[PDB]
Amino acid sequence: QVMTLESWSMGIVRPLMEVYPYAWVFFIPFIFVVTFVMINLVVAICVD
Amino acid sequence: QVMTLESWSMGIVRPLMEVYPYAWVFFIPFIFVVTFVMINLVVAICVD
Amino acid sequence: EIVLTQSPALMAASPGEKVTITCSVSLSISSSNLFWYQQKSETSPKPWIYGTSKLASGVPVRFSGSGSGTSYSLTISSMEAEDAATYYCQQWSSHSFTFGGGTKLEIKRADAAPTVSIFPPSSEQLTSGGASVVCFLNNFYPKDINVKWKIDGSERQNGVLNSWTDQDSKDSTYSMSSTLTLTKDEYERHNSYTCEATHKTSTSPIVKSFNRNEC
Amino acid sequence: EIVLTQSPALMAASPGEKVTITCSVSLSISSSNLFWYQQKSETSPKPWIYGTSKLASGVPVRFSGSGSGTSYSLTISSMEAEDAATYYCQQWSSHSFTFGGGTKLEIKRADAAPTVSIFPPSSEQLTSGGASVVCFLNNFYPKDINVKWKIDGSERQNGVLNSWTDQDSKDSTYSMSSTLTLTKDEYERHNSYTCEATHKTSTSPIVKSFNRNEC
Amino acid sequence: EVQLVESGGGLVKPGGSLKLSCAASGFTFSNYAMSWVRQTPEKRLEWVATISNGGRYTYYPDSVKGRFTISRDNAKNSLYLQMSSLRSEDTAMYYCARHLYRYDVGGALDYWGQGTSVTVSSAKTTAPSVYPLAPVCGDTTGSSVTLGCLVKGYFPEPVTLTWNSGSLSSGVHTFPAVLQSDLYTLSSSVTVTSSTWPSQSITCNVAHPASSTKVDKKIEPRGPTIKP
Amino acid sequence: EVQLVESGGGLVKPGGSLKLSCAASGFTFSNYAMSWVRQTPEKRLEWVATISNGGRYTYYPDSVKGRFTISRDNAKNSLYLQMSSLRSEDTAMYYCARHLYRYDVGGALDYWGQGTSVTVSSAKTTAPSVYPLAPVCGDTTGSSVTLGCLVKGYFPEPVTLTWNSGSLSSGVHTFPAVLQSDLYTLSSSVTVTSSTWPSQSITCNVAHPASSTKVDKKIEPRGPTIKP
Repeated sequence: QVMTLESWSMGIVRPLMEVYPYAWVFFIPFIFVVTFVMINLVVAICVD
Repeated sequence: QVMTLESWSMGIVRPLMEVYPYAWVFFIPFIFVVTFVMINLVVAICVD
Repeated sequence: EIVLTQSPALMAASPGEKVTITCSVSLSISSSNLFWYQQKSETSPKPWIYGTSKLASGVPVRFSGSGSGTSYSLTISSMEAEDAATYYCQQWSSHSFTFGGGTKLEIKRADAAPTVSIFPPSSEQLTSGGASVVCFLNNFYPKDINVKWKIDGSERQNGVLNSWTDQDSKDSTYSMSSTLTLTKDEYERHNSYTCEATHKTSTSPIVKSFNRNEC
Repeated sequence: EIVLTQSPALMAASPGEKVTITCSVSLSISSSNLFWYQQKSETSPKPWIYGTSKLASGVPVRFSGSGSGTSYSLTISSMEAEDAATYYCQQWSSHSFTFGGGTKLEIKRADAAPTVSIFPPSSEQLTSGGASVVCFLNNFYPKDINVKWKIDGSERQNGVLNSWTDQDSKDSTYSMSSTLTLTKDEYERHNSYTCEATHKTSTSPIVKSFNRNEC
Repeated sequence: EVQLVESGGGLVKPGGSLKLSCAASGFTFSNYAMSWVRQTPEKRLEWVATISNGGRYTYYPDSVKGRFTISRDNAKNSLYLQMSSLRSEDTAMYYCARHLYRYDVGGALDYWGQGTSVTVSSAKTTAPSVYPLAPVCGDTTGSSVTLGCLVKGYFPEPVTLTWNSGSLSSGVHTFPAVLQSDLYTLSSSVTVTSSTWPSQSITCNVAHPASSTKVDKKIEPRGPTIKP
Repeated sequence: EVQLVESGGGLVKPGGSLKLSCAASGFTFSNYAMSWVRQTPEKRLEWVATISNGGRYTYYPDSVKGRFTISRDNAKNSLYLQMSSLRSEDTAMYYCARHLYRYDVGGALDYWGQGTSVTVSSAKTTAPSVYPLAPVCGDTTGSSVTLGCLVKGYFPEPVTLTWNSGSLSSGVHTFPAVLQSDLYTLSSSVTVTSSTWPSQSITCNVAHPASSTKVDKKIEPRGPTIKP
């Protein structure tokens, strides 16, 4: 759910940040990592 | 609605998992089909 | 699991006195999960302090308590007369709730002698083959008092029913009832019945009794 | 704006009779915005039919009404005795609401003679320089009735206070009060005061009166 | 827990103002539109105002335009309506209504309130007078006996009439009042058994909160007017 | 409009079951977790169960594991708790509690209910006996006079004691009952002016709903025990 950028803020992370107030450090790098892979997975097909 | 990724988790699938426990098997490969064809469609225009 | 321990279990105070309670722990626990509760007379309790320093809504500014580590506290600066209730402290665990024991406070006022009135058994219990001599003691301070039963001088302690009262919000005194239950044949073998009140405010226990004059 | 018109304004029925009302329109209007409402005695009204055919919750299956175009209706198949109330029909416009006039139904039962009891003025109004002769008429069917006032045979129609009642759910009859208010000097210049009840159930109007016997 | 109650109202002189309210509880108030509907005492309904959810778009009939004022505050979860420079044909009943579909204006109306009476007139506030009633005589003195209570000369509407603090409620006929020459007149009757009266003492209880008048009168069983 | 009330409870023999409930109104019930907390009559609190919002993950203490049953239904907006094969140390008070933060389990608890008593014992359900009280005599017969009412021999808890259907409430001392040999005994006293009694007749009203016992007794002012 958090990969496809649907409701990761008002429904996943901001209720966690009422209890574990450093939770963003886990989810903000993740949104980087997989999305880098995703656009590279486009460009390969373009090369092919 | 489930194709263009908007509220497929908190509004469609997850209130189906309260009744049918194995509902994700129908909707998670669907995201892997249509989205694939979609970016392939984009690649077509680039080729041209 | 984790267990808590409190001190003191009982402690009293007056308006103008600054009080502080304790909630002792059995293992080192972070600050972000420890909560306070307050229970009045015959009320389901209410949340009081979230997260060991921050107050909740509907709380005046005279309430705080802090610290870290393995010892915590709650301090009332200018104590009112409505703070005579019972407290609780909570700690969350692996997957279990664990509250405390209970922390009761009392309001002090001036001393007084107990007001004593003894009642005879009614006529309908005499038809039932029984008897019940009740000796009321109402509106006295403090709670600690001792009574006796004298049947023609004989100190009887068998058949005594005692029950105290909650601390009143009107005057901060106490009340008590002592019951001497007899049978029909036992109530007619003797003449005098005497309940007394031994208290620290009078070194002579006053005598309120009844005879068998038209009885 | 658009205006509505109803027919009939008044109509009565019995249990076992099938009734149908009308809500006439002034211009051609689609079906998707037209609503019904029902108002009992001293109740704020309630929604009844959404979207000219579909029922709302809490509605038994004996209720329907349909059509299109410029004329609509509501038909009760097996009419109960609790359907004696007032209806309304609504239509939405450019930016205005427009309700109807009002559609009242009545429950019929058997005929009866009116029960008549006349009361004298009290003593305290006589001290105030006035007088008020009240002639009650309770529990009669139907609503239509006419009364008179006779003061030593003279038919007086000045100083008459009439007020009817809502249809009762207990017996479906009606009640009425007629008041003859006088002054202190006028109440002593004559002797007899007579209220009568003219009704279709008795061709002779019965006489319930009072004299100045100890008055 | 859907509820709608009201406040305000009373008596306003022609040339005054009045600022009502509407209390809303149970739903989510920031996702509907809300509207005031009035009920004339001559059995006819009429529309007053409406307002969308966000509070920026209002609508008004042309017959009262520029005179009424309607507003919303989201956090307070209640509705207002502000009046100024009233007239005489505003003597009617008011209500507070929620629309049916979400985010909408002008569809149907599913859940109303209960009502608040407002009367604008040129009379004066008075206090009632209570008179007990008792019959003159009776041939064969049958078991059916009737007593009455008269409330005449008060202003304004309403007044409350009970019997022994609301003990008895069967066999009673409460009558609608009639306004004659700026004074309201109300009458009531009750029919009991002739073995109950005068063996049981009853008292007509009248509560007039508009003038704070609490007069209680009991029935004297036909004292004759004689004096030696 | 946040409210939490309860139902169920009463008397269960050792070897029986009991199925409670919890009514929840005002918030959105499908976005919190909910938990039952018990209160012993010896002034000590204890935890019973909890359950997350979706209804799939439960937690239990080890001291009562495998015996209690807790569940949720979202549309009904109420909470259950099912018991079986009870013991004797379950004679206490129960409550129904909502957690603080959304979607969470096991934080704090902000809004409780009010309570429902459950007692498991091996006694028998009886009916109370009411005895009025009156003093013997008095030197100089001063203005302070006291009367009492005795309720002895009933089961189980609770019982209701009022005075003239709850007319007077000042100068009264309601006492907590004491259980002796499977019979509860309750006592009460009231102090009035010696000009009020016996000029005003009072009656001890006792309501025992566990045995449907409604006994009303008035005070006789010290009838002497003589017979010619």
